[PDB]
Amino acid sequence: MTGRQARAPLQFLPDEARSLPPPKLTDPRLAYIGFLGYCSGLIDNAIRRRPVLSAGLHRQFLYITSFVFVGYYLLKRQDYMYAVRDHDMFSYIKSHPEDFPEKDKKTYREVFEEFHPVR
Amino acid sequence: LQYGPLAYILGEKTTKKMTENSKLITVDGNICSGKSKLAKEVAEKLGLKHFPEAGIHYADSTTGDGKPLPVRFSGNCSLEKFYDDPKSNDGNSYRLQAWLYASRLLQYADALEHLLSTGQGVVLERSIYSDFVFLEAMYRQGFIRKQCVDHYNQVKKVTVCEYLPPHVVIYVDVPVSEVQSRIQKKGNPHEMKITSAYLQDIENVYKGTFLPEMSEKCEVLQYSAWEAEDAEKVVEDIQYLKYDKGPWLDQDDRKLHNLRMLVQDKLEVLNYTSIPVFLPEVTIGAHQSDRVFQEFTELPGRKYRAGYNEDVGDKWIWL
Amino acid sequence: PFFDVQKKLGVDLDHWMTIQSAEQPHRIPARCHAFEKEWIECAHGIGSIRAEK
Amino acid sequence: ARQWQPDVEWAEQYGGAVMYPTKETAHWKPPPWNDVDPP
Amino acid sequence: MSLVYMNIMMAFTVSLTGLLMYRSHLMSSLLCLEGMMLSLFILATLMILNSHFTLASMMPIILLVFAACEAALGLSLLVMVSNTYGTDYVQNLNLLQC
Amino acid sequence: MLKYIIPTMMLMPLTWLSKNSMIWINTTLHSLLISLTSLLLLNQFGDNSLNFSLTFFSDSLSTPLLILTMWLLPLMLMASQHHLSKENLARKKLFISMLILLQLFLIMTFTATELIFFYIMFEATLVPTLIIITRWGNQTERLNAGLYFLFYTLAGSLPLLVALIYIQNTMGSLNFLILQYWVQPMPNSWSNTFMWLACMMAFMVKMPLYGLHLWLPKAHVEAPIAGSMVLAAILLKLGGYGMMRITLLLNPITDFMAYPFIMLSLWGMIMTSSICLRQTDLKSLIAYSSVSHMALVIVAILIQTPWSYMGATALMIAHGLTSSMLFCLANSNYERVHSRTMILARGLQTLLPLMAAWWLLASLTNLALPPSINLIGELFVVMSTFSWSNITIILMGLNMVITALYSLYMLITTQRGKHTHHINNILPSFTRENALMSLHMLPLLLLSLNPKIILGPLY
Amino acid sequence: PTLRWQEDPEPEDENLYEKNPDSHGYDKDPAVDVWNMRVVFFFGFSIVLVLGSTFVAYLPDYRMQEWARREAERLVKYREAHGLPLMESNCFDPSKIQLPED
Amino acid sequence: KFYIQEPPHGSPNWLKVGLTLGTSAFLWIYLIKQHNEDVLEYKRRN
Amino acid sequence: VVRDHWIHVLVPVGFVFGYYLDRKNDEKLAAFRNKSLLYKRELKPNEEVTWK
Amino acid sequence: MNPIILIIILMTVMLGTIIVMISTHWLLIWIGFEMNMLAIIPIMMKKHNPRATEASTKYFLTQSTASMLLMMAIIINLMFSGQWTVMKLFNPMASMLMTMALAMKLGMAPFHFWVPEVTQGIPLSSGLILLTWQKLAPMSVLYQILPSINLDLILTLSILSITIGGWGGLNQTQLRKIMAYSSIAHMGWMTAVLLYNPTMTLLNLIIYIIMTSTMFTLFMANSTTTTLSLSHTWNKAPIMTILVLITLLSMGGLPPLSGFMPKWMIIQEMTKNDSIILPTLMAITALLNLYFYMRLTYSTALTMFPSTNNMKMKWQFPTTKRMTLLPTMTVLSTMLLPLTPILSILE
Amino acid sequence: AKTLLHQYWDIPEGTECHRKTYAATSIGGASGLVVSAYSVALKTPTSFLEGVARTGRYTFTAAAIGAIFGLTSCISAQVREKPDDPLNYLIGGCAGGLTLGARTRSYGIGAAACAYMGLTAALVKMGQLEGWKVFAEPKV
Repeated sequence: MTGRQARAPLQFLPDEARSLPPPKLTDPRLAYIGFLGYCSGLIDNAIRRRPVLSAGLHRQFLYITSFVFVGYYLLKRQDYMYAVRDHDMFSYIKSHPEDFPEKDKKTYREVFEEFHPVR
Repeated sequence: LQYGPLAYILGEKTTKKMTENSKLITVDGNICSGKSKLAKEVAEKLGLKHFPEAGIHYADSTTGDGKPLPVRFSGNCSLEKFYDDPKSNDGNSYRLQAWLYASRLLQYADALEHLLSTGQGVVLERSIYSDFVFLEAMYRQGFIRKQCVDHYNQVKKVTVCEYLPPHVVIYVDVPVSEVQSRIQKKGNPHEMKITSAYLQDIENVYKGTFLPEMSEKCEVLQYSAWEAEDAEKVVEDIQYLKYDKGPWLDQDDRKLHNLRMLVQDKLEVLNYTSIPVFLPEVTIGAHQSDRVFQEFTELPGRKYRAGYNEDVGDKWIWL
Repeated sequence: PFFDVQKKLGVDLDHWMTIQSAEQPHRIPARCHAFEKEWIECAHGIGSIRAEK
Repeated sequence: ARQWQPDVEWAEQYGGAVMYPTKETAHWKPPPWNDVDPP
Repeated sequence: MSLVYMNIMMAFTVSLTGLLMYRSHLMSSLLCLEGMMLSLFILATLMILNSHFTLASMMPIILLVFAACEAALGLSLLVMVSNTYGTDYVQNLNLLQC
Repeated sequence: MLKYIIPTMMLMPLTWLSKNSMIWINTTLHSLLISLTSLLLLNQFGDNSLNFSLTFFSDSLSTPLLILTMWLLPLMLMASQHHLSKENLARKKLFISMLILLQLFLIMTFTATELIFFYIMFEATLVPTLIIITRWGNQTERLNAGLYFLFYTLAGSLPLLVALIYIQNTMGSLNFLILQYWVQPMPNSWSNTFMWLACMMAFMVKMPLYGLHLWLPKAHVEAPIAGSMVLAAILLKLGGYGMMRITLLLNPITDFMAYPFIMLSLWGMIMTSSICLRQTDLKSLIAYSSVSHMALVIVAILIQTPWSYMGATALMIAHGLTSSMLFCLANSNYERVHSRTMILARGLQTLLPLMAAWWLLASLTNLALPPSINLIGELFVVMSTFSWSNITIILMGLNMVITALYSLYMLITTQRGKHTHHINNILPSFTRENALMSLHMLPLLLLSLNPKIILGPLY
Repeated sequence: PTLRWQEDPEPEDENLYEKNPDSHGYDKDPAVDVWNMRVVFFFGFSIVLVLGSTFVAYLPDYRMQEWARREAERLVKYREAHGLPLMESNCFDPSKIQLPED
Repeated sequence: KFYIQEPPHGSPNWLKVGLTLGTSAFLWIYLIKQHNEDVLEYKRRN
Repeated sequence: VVRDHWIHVLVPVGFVFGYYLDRKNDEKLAAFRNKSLLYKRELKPNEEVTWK
Repeated sequence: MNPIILIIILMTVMLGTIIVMISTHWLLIWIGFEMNMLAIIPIMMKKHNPRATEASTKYFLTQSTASMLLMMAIIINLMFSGQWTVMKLFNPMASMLMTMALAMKLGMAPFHFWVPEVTQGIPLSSGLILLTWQKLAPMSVLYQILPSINLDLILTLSILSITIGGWGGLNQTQLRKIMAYSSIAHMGWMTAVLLYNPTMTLLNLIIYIIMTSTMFTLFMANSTTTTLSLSHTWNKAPIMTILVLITLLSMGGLPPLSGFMPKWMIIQEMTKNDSIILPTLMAITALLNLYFYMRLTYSTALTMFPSTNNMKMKWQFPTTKRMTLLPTMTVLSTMLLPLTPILSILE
Repeated sequence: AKTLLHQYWDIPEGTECHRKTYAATSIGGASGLVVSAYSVALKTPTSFLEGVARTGRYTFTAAAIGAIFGLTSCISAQVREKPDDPLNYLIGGCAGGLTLGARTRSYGIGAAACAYMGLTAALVKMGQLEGWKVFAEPKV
């Protein structure tokens, strides 16, 4: 799926994404990203033979900061993409009444089915 | 990481630490004859450093602490058992030989790095070419099956063919009876139990195969037996010569940069030691390797990158 | 991906070799000029399938 | 130590250039370990 | 349909088969690739001439300069292959097997 | 259910930053506390299920299996020393953390709302078991066993994903209520038949049935005790759990198309009970016993009676306990004598006087002793299948006769009659092994007092 | 002229007795073996098994059984005191049904 | 002490660790200020 | 008592955290508070709640 | 091989891929492929063995005839409706020749006979850069010309690529030929989706490039060409073992590990059409191409082969390379299961 | 190719017989020519008369599989008088597999080819009968 108003620069997030609410701090996805950064720092201390859980706390803090920052911007991009998908979908629902009719909600007083008993 | 490619770009070159003091001189003599005398004399006179003889525990002595590790970790060589009984069924000639090959290769890499880094020039003793002479002679006497000699030939074809040869080789020629008189004036009983035909085959391989395969590359100085304790003659022969053979006449910078990158990070040197061809004398089982590596990590200095190691220091691992 | 730094920087490096009916060096036409002008002005803001139909 | 470990001949099967030798694939010699062909 | 286009595309397929099936030589294969280059050059140039499509007359000259330096690279590789051997056969490349 | 997910995570770095010779006590104590907290779940009432999110929810089928998982963890984590107590600290911590992660994916799998999530956590359960049995298999064909395990369970389990995606995008979401409350009958076409065969055949691979059962015995005789007990109990009863959940769809065509699987399951139940009567390799008898009882479970699931589903879940839980315990006694005898055979380790009535009681009581819970849960399950399956047809009860009772025969032969072979008087290394029974036996048996008897828990949805 | 191995002659059978005669199940540390025995028989039986028996011995009426008893008692008393037969069939009222015709 | 040919690292440098801590504190302060200005923009626009 | 040995406090506090977050999810999913057709009485006696 | 010259040549590889991505004109597409070839030849032959010479020869002949076939397709396109735009073509013959040119360019099963040979006789850095960039850059061009492709072309080449890259691959003990056959299988998996939703193709490209970077970094940390060397790297260091374990099991595509997000999302947006037999065939072949990963893992880190000594000597010297980016790429390549709604990062 | 598989599926099945066997010989001959072209392009059997021998052998075996498949399809459709069930093509694929094993002169290969060719022929029958769009909607 492509443009969708192909003026469209490279544009990592438009100004229209500042209308939807931004992702909160300590949302569980960025907490999972922080845990993944801490596991990255632990295993980085494990690749070289420096001791684990020590001697790299500035690298631990750098990894956590870098992953949480990048994941924050990617989550804002995710929210923008889902918002524009729903906006385009409901615009197409409103723009064409013919193909999407009201279905007759026949209640179960008059809807017949087969039965097929398991004896 | 002290040297890198960015050092080669920002820092100027690798040429201007040359020449006419910085050189590879290599004393090669027969066993219990080519010894610390002439090597330490040219190290005193010429103004040039002296690496020691490549012992068994040179890897123990080149990094960390200077105490030699016990034989469960630096072996299992047992040179005393080789000079006592060189016909065992456990296999103690070739394990000793491949350990000496690793030792000679490590100390030759150290000397090549110290030559390419600032000089000032290095002497070596009983180098890698004398090591394949040792193997060929030990197969002449019939201690090793021929398949394992083929294995060593494969290791020698893989490893040596990326380096540069030494500049000059100071050879010492000593006959058999003088070596036997020296080794029976010395007094080490394990060396008293040596035989003489093995010494004879060392001399015959070390003359007939070695010197034509030098082929005036690694220009030779074949001195006599009593031509020791003679500083002026060897220093005057070294100063009064000029070089034609060998690849050392032009590199110019790029090959020396490749060598300085290769010799640092010494696991690059040691990537080609264990090939393997599964060598039924040599290959350690799984369980022995497990308990030996675990008890090796039980040592206080050896475990987990001794620049960071606790219980010795360093009080800066950030709280 | 079809990145559009081409459009973001505002540099017309690849929009003159591309199609007919552009600005030729001397202001001269092509052989089938007006046919492409009408075809492009037919299929300008169209999503390339009902542009076919 | 009562746990089985693979022997020499269990790793001899992981030799040569191919895994399954047939009547036509015997000449696949293993490659040189230096990746340097001799001149 | 400009009949000369038919025989020039025929010549393209001829040069393509001459590139693909080839015996015991690499210089002839590279020379047939050069002929295929000439075919593409002539075909695109007759198109640009008959269509009066003047601003994109860079296709023939740039096509040919780029594929000419391709041919130069191929000649250097052929010289390296004949340097590490005696000849330059399709034979004796049998090492580095599939 | 998050109150059960997150302390399973938190019990993992416990094992790392607990010190030497203290990882054991902390992990055992805290997993037993998790078992009490797990037993606090049992709230489920009447009309609905209970929803611990739009992500987690518990049917009353999932409750006793979940308590079984969080009860079988500490029992195993104590069961798996003396064959790795001499190994390294790092490898020991890796093994214990691997069992904790396997518990985590099993809880993920048993409280799976969505069938897509169920499939992902199904093969997430599949992942660590290969690593466990291959790294600590203690025999020479553990490679063959783990590899057959892997490719059988994937290559059966894999088009199930395609069928679940097709149901996902032809009927909306895959919550079990909105898969329920909406499910329409699917007529006798051929594409519906292949969708049924994909789903049911994936779980047929997982149970296993007779044509696909050599999957199992290598993965039990060539595996450590932890992988063996978790593999048998929780993985086979998880497969049965999954079939119970997914069989709510495809209502009419199971009568048309479900006859040959009933057939292969019955005749292979008889042939499997016959093959585990004459074998050596003491570990393998319980493996083929498990194949026989889960073929009985498969007959019980594919016939669609509420009596059959109650008997099915009772048979699942009782056989999980019995087969896990009997694996553990087999490992105890293997630690006594490094044999794995059966005709060698004779005697053991004179020596080890207390172990006879556990052998006898486990063999009687395998015998279908009548107040026990095993006979409750087998009895309701026999009632439902005699309602299915008046003629198939011959195979059920013949299974009953041969099951009693091989189980009691397994009793009176190893532990009856004469020590071979050249053994002279066996020590008296430790407190650890008998603590494990008492942790197995006593929940089974206390459920035999009150089995209103383990009867499933149709109580 | 070959051995193909170099490792230890293996194993030594670890008799866990003969250094601790008062030993519980696992290895030769004296204190933590006692702590393991104490924690498995206290926090595995004395607080798990018996308290679990009291917890699932009685709890709210699981799957609505005794409520169903009492509601059925009241409803059978009602439907017997008011003439109509208990459990009239056709649980959905045929006033509220619409059959497709023929 | 204890080390022939003293290790090239382990002895702590003082430019790289300060550079990493400085850029990490800068990156945290930047993302916090970005998030607060985004929340205030969302409440201004809605 | 805490810093003496802090290892045994880990999973009970983890369970208390999980229980707290399940109550937080239940407060988040508090639609249909009195909109069921079956469990629907008038709000009483004091303040605004029937389950939390 | 001065570092300035290497920086220049890598910058030209970057520039060739950028000119492939960025232009709206066919001449710069051809120039980008051609400059990418001319620059990627001297990343090979960084040594001077005849292996690298013959490998660069084979790669040059196949790559160059693919470039000439591309130029033929573009000149047929200008024989028909005449403009140099990167859009829907106007001949099934021209799209046929162009998809066959790009199929030779990035490897399909009638065309893959250069891939294991050229990856055998080169070092690991050259194999890394050729796999990543040479399978990245023409995917952009296929992404741009996707609305005008005959389906039988793409789909026959994709099915055949997956099954031949599976079947060829159960018989190699070399590392590089295993990785090359895995590359062929992933080219097939990306190509089969391309007419249905190309977001899956670009996301599968990202995942495969991160996986291949982790694989070749774990082989750059310790110079190995055969699995026996992998067992000796079991003996020298334990963390390389478990990371070869996890990255091999993520190449296999197992659900809790992050190699399942490419396959399963492809299954989703393949079966929201009415294609079902093609997903089950492709995914049974995805069961097939896991076996050589699994025997690789059994060689490395699950059983333990007996190791030669001089590891006793290698223990004193720690692995003092620099890794390109090993731990970040490892945890991003293997622990990225629950971030599947980063699918929509891409539009 | 598409035109001759359309010639095969143009016939009512049903019975308009030996048109079916002629089209099936065409299918088998085309497939054998494909396989022979690749197997002479990648092997070079040295020499050319042996290449003609290998091409004639492969084409004759594949055409024999096709011919006997079509004959027993026709015979099963005439006997059972039911153009619906795929069991007729099951018998067809098994007959083709047994004649494959007769040509290669190995009985286990013939049994396995019976099983798999019967299953795949029944699957192709059911795909044409119920209607399964292979390879493409290509829409959504």
